[PDB]
Amino acid sequence: KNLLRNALVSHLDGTTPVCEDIGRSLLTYGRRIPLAEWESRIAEVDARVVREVCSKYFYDQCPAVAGFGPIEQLPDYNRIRSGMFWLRF
Amino acid sequence: TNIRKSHPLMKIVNNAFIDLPAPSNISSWWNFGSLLGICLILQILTGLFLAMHYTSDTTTAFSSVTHICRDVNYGWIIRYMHANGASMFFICLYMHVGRGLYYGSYTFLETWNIGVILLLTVMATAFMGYVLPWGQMSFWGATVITNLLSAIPYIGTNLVEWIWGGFSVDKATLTRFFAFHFILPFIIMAIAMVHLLFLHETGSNNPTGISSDVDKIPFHPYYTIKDILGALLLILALMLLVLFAPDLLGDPDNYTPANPLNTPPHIKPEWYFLFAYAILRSIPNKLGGVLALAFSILILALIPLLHTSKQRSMMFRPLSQCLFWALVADLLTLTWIGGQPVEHPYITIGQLASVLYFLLILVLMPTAGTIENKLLKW
Amino acid sequence: TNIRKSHPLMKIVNNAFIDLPAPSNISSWWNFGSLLGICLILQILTGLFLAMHYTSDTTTAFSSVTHICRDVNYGWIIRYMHANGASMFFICLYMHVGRGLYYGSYTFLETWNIGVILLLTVMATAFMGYVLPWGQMSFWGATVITNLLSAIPYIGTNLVEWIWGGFSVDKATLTRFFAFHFILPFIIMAIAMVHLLFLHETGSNNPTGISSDVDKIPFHPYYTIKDILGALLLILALMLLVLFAPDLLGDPDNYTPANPLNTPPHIKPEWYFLFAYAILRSIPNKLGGVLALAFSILILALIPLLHTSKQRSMMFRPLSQCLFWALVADLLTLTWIGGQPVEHPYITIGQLASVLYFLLILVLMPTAGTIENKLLKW
Amino acid sequence: APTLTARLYSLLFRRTSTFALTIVVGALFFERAFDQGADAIYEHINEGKLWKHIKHKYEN
Amino acid sequence: AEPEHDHRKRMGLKMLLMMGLLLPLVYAMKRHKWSVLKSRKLAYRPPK
Amino acid sequence: GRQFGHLTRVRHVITYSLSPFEQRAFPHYFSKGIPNVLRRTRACILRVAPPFVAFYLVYTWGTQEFEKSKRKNPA
Amino acid sequence: MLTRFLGPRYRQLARNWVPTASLWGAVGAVGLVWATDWRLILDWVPYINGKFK
Amino acid sequence: AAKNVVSQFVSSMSASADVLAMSKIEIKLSDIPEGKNMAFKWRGKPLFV
Amino acid sequence: ANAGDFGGYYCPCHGSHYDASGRIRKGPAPLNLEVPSYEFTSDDMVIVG
Ligand code: HEC
Ligand code: HEC
Ligand code: HEC
Ligand code: HEC
Ligand SMILES: C/C=C(C)/C=C/C=C/[C@H](OC)[C@@H](C)[C@@H](OC)[C@@H](C)CCc1oc2c(O)c(OC)cc(OC)c2c(=O)c1C
Ligand SMILES: C/C=C(C)/C=C/C=C/[C@H](OC)[C@@H](C)[C@@H](OC)[C@@H](C)CCc1oc2c(O)c(OC)cc(OC)c2c(=O)c1C
Ligand SMILES: COC1=C(OC)C(=O)C(C/C=C(\C)CCC=C(C)C)=C(C)C1=O
Ligand SMILES: COC1=C(OC)C(=O)C(C/C=C(\C)CCC=C(C)C)=C(C)C1=O
Ligand code: FES
Repeated sequence: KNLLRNALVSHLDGTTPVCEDIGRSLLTYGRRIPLAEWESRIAEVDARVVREVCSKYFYDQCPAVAGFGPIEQLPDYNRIRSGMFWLRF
Repeated sequence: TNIRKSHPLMKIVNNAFIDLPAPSNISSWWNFGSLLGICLILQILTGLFLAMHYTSDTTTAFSSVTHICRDVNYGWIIRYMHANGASMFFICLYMHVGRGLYYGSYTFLETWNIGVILLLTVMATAFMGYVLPWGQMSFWGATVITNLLSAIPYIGTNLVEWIWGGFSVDKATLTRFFAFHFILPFIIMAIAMVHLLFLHETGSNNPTGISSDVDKIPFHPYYTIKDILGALLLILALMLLVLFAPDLLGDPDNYTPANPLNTPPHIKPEWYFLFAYAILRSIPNKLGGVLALAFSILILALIPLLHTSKQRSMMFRPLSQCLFWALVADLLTLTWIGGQPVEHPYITIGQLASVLYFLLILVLMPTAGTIENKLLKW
Repeated sequence: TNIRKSHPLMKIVNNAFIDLPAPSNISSWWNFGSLLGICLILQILTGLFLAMHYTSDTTTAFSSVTHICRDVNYGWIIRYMHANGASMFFICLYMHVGRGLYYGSYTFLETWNIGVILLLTVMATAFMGYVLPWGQMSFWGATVITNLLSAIPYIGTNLVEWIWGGFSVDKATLTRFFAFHFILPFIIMAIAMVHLLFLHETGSNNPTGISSDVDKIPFHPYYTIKDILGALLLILALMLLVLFAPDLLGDPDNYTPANPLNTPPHIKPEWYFLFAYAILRSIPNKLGGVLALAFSILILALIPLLHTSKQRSMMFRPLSQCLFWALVADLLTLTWIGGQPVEHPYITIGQLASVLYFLLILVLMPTAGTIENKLLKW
Repeated sequence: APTLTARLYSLLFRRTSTFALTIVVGALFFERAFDQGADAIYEHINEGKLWKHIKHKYEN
Repeated sequence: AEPEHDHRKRMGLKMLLMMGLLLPLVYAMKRHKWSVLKSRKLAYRPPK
Repeated sequence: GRQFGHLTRVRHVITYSLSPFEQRAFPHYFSKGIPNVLRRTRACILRVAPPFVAFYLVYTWGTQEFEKSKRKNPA
Repeated sequence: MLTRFLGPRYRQLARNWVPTASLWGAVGAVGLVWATDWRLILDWVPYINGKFK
Repeated sequence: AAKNVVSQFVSSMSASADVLAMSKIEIKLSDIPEGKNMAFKWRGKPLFV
Repeated sequence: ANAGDFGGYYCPCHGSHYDASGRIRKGPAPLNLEVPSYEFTSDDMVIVG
């Protein structure tokens, strides 16, 4: 949470990143979402939310995988798929 | 840092069964290795539960085996699982050797040579096992096969009487054959590990006989799942035999108790000895017949020295493919002759098949490999 | 580039027996590990040659053992080598455990924990072995020790009858005990290898309990030759017993055939069970007595959690030295009581010795270690 | 999201413990239903014949 | 000769029916995993 | 998995050794050997012996007490 | 002495693993009951009835 | 299938058809004098009259 | 028979003292000795089981 407040605020620092954010946000959200709203959205996140929201996207889902270079030891896809759940849980 | 990768015991399991680089490539003919392991532990497990009720005395040995089959809760499945698993052990052995012969896998000298020891050890184990229920085939089986040693000049007689316990097959013979038959599968199990140890040094061969490092896949999950399927087919093949035809592959004569005064008219080996039996009796000489028998299995150790071909596998070698199948069909011929009495057509064609067995491996297959080299301008 | 160093089989031998870095330092108390191996193969070899002539039926089992001792060429040495080797196996076990306890070798958790399994397995093996000749001690030995399971609530009775083969010790009991007693030494042998595998990970401890990497010597020729000498002392100790006093460590009552109607007046364990026997019967309760017996050997697995001392070895720990010897002498006391009848002075002093056994390990030795820490300003 | 393999996965298969629980509960009710069926097939293909069908001839 | 006769044929029918479930099911399990390899596509893209 | 050349770090230590064929197996075997065993015995007797005499006393008393108890006198 | 593992994070970590450890017990209980044909418990189960009446 | 082979194998160690259901024993009462325990065999395990 | 300190029975295995009722009094054993099903046919014979 703290890392994200620090990233958000440290990013919106200069005319250029703020101008980008005005421009981009009006294309994507249709508003500017003010800094105090993000903080409200960040503050709501606790451990239960992280467990819920990560499970939703990560747990037992098929990854897309891209490999370039000396990749003989890159695990087989079945074994990457198997890394997406836990037998203990 | 993985628990699977660095724990001193799991290390061994991981580098054999999980992370082991295996060819993308290996067919159903590669299933027989794991199937031999399944066969080994099946025979160990049933054999243990049979040993819990078997008595190794001549007066009582037949009675204990039938006590198993009638009185012991589910003693019948255990007994006939054991009996048909021994035959399953031989079907898998022969497939496994033939695969090795075809695909040039014998070029792994140590793996192959240990394999030859494994064949001889499992043959000697299963001979002993058949002696145990003390039927008619048990007794004369014990008589003939022990007497093969009597062909060693000067000391052979002393040797046969040394393993017998006296001048004839007796009380002493059966009690030690139980002891020898108990331990030898565990010795086999230890040699199976050394077999695997020498193999892992190179990894597997494949259908093409071309090096497959360019395209290895992890043993798990691919060959773990292909092995499970293959084992489930082995269970079908076994459980068809015990549950629908328990005595198809055995002899009815082993259901009469042993009798030292009468050898039966019809006597043949267990099906899986019939080719070697046919070879030995094709020679009307004592020393030559047993020397041919020894040579019929010990020949496999010469096969690497006789590989002439510039290719490893028989996949791209049609002349060799033909002569391989002539070898299988000739072996099928020899097991047919083994099944028949020593009378007119059978004596000659069995003699010719014996000659062809040795001529194919020694002369005809090495020459085929040279011709095939010359045809590819090699 | 050495053949000894790179050959996949000799590799294993070299890294265990030849080039293995070992402390400059380790005394005669380190000889017992190899001696246990010698004991294991001695028992395997004699046990095999006894199995060649032994029959596992109740009618004939006593007769076969005496057939070995009278009729079988040199059957008597084999039988009593086996008998006294089993006692040799126990002398070496107890020395080996005590060495480990004294020198803090239990801090190798896996090596030690496997060692505890090895103790329990060799105890169960030797119980089975004693059942086999079907003397009076064989039968009631089989009765009492199997019945320990009947103390497990709800299912204990079903379990005892499950391993018996029926409502009493019988035909079924002896045939399976031969089978269980045959295989278990090979299972032991396999666990002895895993024991060694976990050990080689750290190498050996030494008398000082201080790390010895600063002064390692090659296993060969130093500990190859020290092991040979040690084995030649083991042969003396064994061959003194078989050739001058074959029955000193056994029971005369096992020379009368088994009799289900009469338990003898005098009955005691084999000498090497006497301490644990003394512990169980010091408690006038069924469940508590067997729980104490289990706890008397399973306690060794708690010893690592109770090590308070800032030093590994007892060499520089005089309070602990005293209390170690109190433990040995108390164990010597418990084997004396085990030998005596359940009557006036013996009941109480055996109860007090039982309490002292558990108080020494649980309370008194951990407290000694703390005091010793405080005295060195640690 | 109406579909039944989906709700099977959502409620029972997603977690490995629930997956194991649904297998063991599944194995109990299979053993009954299969042994019920396979005996009833074997008994029907051997219409009289067995001592279960002979039973009533020799009395109570 | 064979008092087990009726019991072995009962277990046989169970064996055949079980195997008629398990053989296609384990086959599908093995095919499902081998999917990734059996449908894989290779391209060779050397320089210049 | 431990090998010479990989064990630990040691600096500044010289070791002088002689060949087995240059030297005696039993250099001064009784002259130095006996004084040593006595020294080793003295070092450990107070730690090893007193539990075993404590066994010995309880042994001697226990056997005696059991013997005497299975006799009567005035009855 | 085990005081390393006592604090707010380990309290949360235990709480997370509780439904799982409960379900693994529920797996094992039924599995023991099924393997042994535990007569005491299976008499309750309304369709699994090998004993008549 | 695992349940079945494992149970069948487990069942082979337990009491066979060879040993089930044992019978009564008749003992004459006046054959023992007043103050003695007499050691008979019944069901394989000793009976004390 | 006729051993131990309550005039009945002594088991020499771990020091069980039974009386002439068959009841456990001293030592480890949890329960009194197994009373069988029996009857007297009149007063000459006893049949047990
Ligand atoms: C006389 C030859 C021979 C005999 C008999 C033999 N092996 Fe092999 N085995 C080989 C060879 C050669 C290979 C290597 C095959 C390859 O890579 O193509 C091998 C491979 C295997 C494999 C792994 C790969 C595979 O082919 O499935 C296993 C497992 C196996 N052996 C175990 C056994 C067991 C168990 C026995 C019976 C005790 C046995 N073998 C009998 C020669 C044999
Ligand atoms: C733990 C001991 C044990 C082990 C291990 C063992 N068996 Fe046996 N085997 C027996 C006993 C006992 C019998 C006698 C009962 C019988 O005839 O089926 C026997 C019987 C046999 C028979 C005769 C079958 C018959 O009844 O016609 C053969 C053949 C056989 N064994 C081969 C094998 C093979 C092959 C192996 C694996 C290398 C093996 N056994 C493992 C104890 C063992
Ligand atoms: C309950 C403890 C325990 C038992 C029982 C035990 N071990 Fe060990 N063993 C150890 C420990 C701990 C070591 C390490 C000793 C050290 O380095 O000081 C060890 C060391 C050894 C060694 C090599 C070094 C040495 O001490 O000589 C061998 C060999 C050995 N064990 C084999 C065996 C055999 C064989 C058995 C009997 C089957 C066995 N052990 C029983 C715990 C035990
Ligand atoms: C190959 C089978 C075999 C092996 C291995 C074996 N034994 Fe035995 N053992 C026997 C037989 C048979 C007897 C019965 C003959 C006899 O009483 O001496 C026996 C007897 C015994 C006896 C009773 C000795 C007596 O006569 O009073 C003991 C104790 C014993 N074994 C312990 C061991 C121990 C400890 C081991 C090693 C862990 C072992 N045995 C290895 C087969 C074996
Ligand atoms: C302690 C000493 C031991 C264990 C010595 C072991 C020697 C073992 C051998 O080598 C491993 C051996 C089994 C192997 O020969 C190569 C076989 C293929 C031999 C095949 C074989 O079977 C027969 C058989 O089964 C019979 O009974 C039904 C009767 C037989 O005559 C009529 C024979 C027979 O004439 C032959 C050649
Ligand atoms: C298939 C089932 C099996 C193999 C079960 C095996 C259990 C094995 C045990 O654990 C390994 C066991 C051997 C071990 O207990 C910890 C011993 C130290 C027990 C010591 C022991 O000996 C006795 C004995 O020898 C006797 O005869 C002469 C008679 C006995 O009563 C009078 C005893 C006895 O009362 C005890 C406690
Ligand atoms: C590199 O090729 C390999 C295979 O691929 C075809 C296998 O399938 C197996 C599996 C073998 C088993 C289960 C038998 C184990 C034998 C004993 C005595 C425990 C092994 C080891 C192997 O090395
Ligand atoms: C690092 O310490 C070691 C010793 O130094 C005290 C030994 O002396 C031995 C020698 C042990 C032998 C001969 C027994 C082998 C057992 C079996 C089952 C084959 C080993 C292995 C060891 O690791
Ligand atoms: S068996 Fe009677 S006192 Fe233990």
